[PDB]
Amino acid sequence: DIQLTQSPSSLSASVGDSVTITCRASQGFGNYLAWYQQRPGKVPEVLIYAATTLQSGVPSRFSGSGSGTDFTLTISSLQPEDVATYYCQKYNSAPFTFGQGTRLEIKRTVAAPSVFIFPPSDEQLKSGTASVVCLLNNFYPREAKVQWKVDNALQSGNSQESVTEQDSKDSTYSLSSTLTLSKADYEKHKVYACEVTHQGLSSPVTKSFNRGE
Amino acid sequence: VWKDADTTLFCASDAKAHETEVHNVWATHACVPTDPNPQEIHLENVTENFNMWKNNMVEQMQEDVISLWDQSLQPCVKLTGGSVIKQACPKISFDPIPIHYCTPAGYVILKCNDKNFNGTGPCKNVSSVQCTHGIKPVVSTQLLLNGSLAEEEIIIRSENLTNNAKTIIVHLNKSVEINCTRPSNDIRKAYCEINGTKWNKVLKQVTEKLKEHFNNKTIIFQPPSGGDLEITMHSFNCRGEFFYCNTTQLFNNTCIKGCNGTITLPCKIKQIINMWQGTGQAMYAPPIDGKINCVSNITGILLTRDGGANNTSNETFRPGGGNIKDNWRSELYKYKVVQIE
Amino acid sequence: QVQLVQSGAEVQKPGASVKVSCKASGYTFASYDINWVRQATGQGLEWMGWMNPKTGNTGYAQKFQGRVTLTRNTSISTAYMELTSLRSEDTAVYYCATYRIIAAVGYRYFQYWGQGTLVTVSSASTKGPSVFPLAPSSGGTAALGCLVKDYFPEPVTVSWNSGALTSGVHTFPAVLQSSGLYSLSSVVTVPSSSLGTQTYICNVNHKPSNTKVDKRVEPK
Amino acid sequence: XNLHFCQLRCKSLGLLGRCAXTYCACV
Ligand SMILES: *[C@@H]1O[C@H](CO)[C@@H](O)[C@H](O)[C@H]1NC(C)=O
Ligand SMILES: *[C@@H]1O[C@H](CO)[C@@H](O)[C@H](O)[C@H]1NC(C)=O
Ligand SMILES: *[C@@H]1O[C@H](CO)[C@@H](O)[C@H](O)[C@H]1NC(C)=O
Ligand SMILES: *[C@@H]1O[C@H](CO)[C@@H](O)[C@H](O)[C@H]1NC(C)=O
Ligand SMILES: *[C@@H]1O[C@H](CO)[C@@H](O)[C@H](O)[C@H]1NC(C)=O
Ligand SMILES: *[C@@H]1O[C@H](CO)[C@@H](O)[C@H](O)[C@H]1NC(C)=O
Ligand SMILES: *[C@@H]1O[C@H](CO)[C@@H](O)[C@H](O)[C@H]1NC(C)=O
Ligand SMILES: *[C@@H]1O[C@H](CO)[C@@H](O)[C@H](O)[C@H]1NC(C)=O
Ligand SMILES: *[C@@H]1O[C@H](CO)[C@@H](O)[C@H](O)[C@H]1NC(C)=O
Ligand SMILES: *[C@@H]1O[C@H](CO)[C@@H](O)[C@H](O)[C@H]1NC(C)=O
Ligand SMILES: *[C@@H]1O[C@H](CO)[C@@H](O)[C@H](O)[C@H]1NC(C)=O
Ligand SMILES: *[C@@H]1O[C@H](CO)[C@@H](O)[C@H](O)[C@H]1NC(C)=O
Repeated sequence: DIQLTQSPSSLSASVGDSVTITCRASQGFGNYLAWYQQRPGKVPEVLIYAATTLQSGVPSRFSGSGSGTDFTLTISSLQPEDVATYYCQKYNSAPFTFGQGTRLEIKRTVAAPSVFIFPPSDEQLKSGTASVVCLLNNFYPREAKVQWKVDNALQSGNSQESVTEQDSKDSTYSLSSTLTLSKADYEKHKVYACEVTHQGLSSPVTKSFNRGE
Repeated sequence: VWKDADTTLFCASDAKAHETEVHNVWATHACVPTDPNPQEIHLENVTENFNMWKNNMVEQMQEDVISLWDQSLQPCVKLTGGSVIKQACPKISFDPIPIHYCTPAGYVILKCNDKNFNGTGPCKNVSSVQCTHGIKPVVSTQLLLNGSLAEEEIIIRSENLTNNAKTIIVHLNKSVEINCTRPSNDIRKAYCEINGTKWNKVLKQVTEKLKEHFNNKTIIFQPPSGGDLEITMHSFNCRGEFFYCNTTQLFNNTCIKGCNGTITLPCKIKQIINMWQGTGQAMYAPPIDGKINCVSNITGILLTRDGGANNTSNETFRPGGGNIKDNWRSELYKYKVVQIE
Repeated sequence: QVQLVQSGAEVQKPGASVKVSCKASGYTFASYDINWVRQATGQGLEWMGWMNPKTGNTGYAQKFQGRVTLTRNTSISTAYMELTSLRSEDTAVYYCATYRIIAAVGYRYFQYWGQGTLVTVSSASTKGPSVFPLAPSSGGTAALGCLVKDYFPEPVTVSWNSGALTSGVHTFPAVLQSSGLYSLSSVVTVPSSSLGTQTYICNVNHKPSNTKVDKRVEPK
Repeated sequence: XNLHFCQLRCKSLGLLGRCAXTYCACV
């Protein structure tokens, strides 16, 4: 028996907005339902227990309500800190089933990325491998394209990028594109440029260098 | 800290959703699964006030077993409040599975572990659970079957012993087998068998305990006075077919130095009965050539005291029943619902 | 007060068994059960099983019973967890958790969780995390980083100047490179003023190889 | 249960009527 259906499985609002997550059960189970917030790479932290009862040490803008087979966690005045994933769970007895989860992102003002570029130190050239790095800092939204130009020749399949989880304060990201080459290909060329395209930029912005300077 | 409350509980059971058994069927909804790790919490050295005869849990279980029966036992036609209804009556499988009663968050059930306790007053060994235990909703008259057992001595429960309009529950510390059979090759003719030697041991100690409550007064058993065959007969259930048992041969004042063994009492199926779910009568079909048989554990007797013992020196006792809440009272006595944070 | 400490991150091969631990403290390990939950690659929480220390009786979810075995040593206040016949699908983080500390019943919600133990099920072997430097050149303020490259498996803890530099630090999520090696880089922005004033050295640990590194990034 | 019905039907046997739940008892 006993199935929990948590919806939505994704949500997007702005700071100060009021959001609403919903848990729906097969049959009743005496309101033994707890609400957990798992912040990006953190541990779960029980916000709400006993369906509606607030756990001390968490803000009062978090509330649980409903009874029987219809429950709802409402975040009244949303804040940047709350960027996390929320799960409903039953705890009347085993099996302490979890919900499917609810990723919550935050809409905010378009923030432009700071671009920085790092050439590989001699250490890695001794290893016999070049690795160049391109960095975007405190930008929003997540949509960001980074082009690599070796002697102003467009590259593909060399680079791999990665982004941070949405910041708990400025609700921004930071992408790191990284161009992996061989020492051989590093010595045959001079100009290494990474060209970012963010909507916070008027037009495509490059930061570049020449090897040996 | 905590406080008496009358909340709405929920039921839990080890039902199987595939089986078309009435009990499994009804308990597959209305109930949740079952706690595989029931947390008992011994209340340090507390003392609380129980009252098995003002227990709301009995009314909630009464409603549950009501709604089990008259939604899953198909009556050919029912006659009650000035109306008559028609339905189909398909024969079904029938075996009562244990039902646990459970408090919602914000409440707990206090439990009495007093080995000898008669469901009224102080407890001392107070415990706390979030769910009761395996209580089979066995509906019977004169004899309680497949129920709990007094850990130590025989206990005698009554809301008021001096009021003889109140029922007496006697709770046995000894199970007793009762083998009831509806053979193949009369149609409606059943019979029931009970180890007479074993049985008379129990009764002897039951009369001894009953004597303890009544200043060494001579203890007499007499067949029931009058009324609906449902109370004058030990009327229970078997594979959906309602038996009716003549217990006169059972409460035998003589057989108490020689006597004998295998006690055989008549018993018979009925197609028309009086519903215990409400004041009315109910039409049902006969069986089909099966060797209908149930073994049951005797765990208690429903009794009634007379009122000509203001004279004499002997107190008479007659088989009882009909108040089906009392069946539920015989298993829910040690529990009471309490409200915490 | 109450605290739960799991084992170190591990790696096994398609079917090999894994034994995670969970050392509790701050409460009488007797009275309270220990529960095991796991989080896969880009999935939610999945309760695995419950274990009672006073009795040793255990129950599991239908998806896991037959493969999970929970044991206990009352003396060291340590619950154990054991998984057999693994798959690429079983690559996940495993937490132990336990209920709120109270006498009353009806409080079996997980208040206290472990730090989590990453368990990589893969036909790879533990490699060294070759750390290089990323020096400033300067972007408006400073910008310097550690490039931890070409290792296996996750995680890799990264502190800056032994957990003194936090604000402006951005540990990225490690990317599995083509070679089959999780490559990761951590960076930090600080006022350009302090580029010669204050030293900037990063402190990398990779438990699966017990091998820890400290590299000074020199503004070259 | 019919109480008055039960009281009369028990009086048939010179006994008083009591409801035993939804049933009739005579003493
Ligand atoms: C109370 O409960 C049970 C009796 O059923 C027993 O195990 C326990 O020792 C008792 N404790 C006290 C203090 O009576
Ligand atoms: C019920 O038990 C209490 C003690 O808890 C006792 O005082 C009372 O006399 C008992 N009632 C009967 C009818 O025996
Ligand atoms: C059961 O109770 C009776 C009287 O209360 C006692 O004589 C007997 O020894 C008890 N225990 C049994 C039969 O196990
Ligand atoms: C006599 O009758 C009353 C009926 O109210 C009964 O309760 C009581 O036990 C008897 N009392 C005496 C003193 O004979
Ligand atoms: C017990 O029953 C008698 C007889 O009906 C009644 O008069 C007496 O008041 C009752 N006692 C209590 C405590 O209700
Ligand atoms: C009930 O009867 C069964 C026979 O199947 C027996 O095994 C069991 O011990 C009895 N239980 C009680 C409570 O009498
Ligand atoms: C009950 O009696 C019948 C024969 O009348 C036979 O099945 C068997 O002896 C008894 N059954 C059980 C289960 O004891
Ligand atoms: C009846 O009970 C007695 C006492 O335990 C036992 O010895 C005997 O075997 C039983 N009789 C039958 C026929 O089972
Ligand atoms: C029980 O059987 C005896 C015959 O031995 C008879 O006197 C009595 O009327 C029967 N009782 C009922 C209620 O059928
Ligand atoms: C009661 O015992 C007597 C022995 O005096 C014998 O007729 C038989 O065993 C029983 N009779 C009835 C009617 O129960
Ligand atoms: C009592 O339990 C037995 C199994 O021990 C079962 O077959 C029987 O149907 C139960 N009694 C009733 C009245 O259902
Ligand atoms: C607990 O672990 C220790 C190892 O430090 C061992 O000596 C002891 O026997 C263990 N106890 C049990 C019950 O496994």
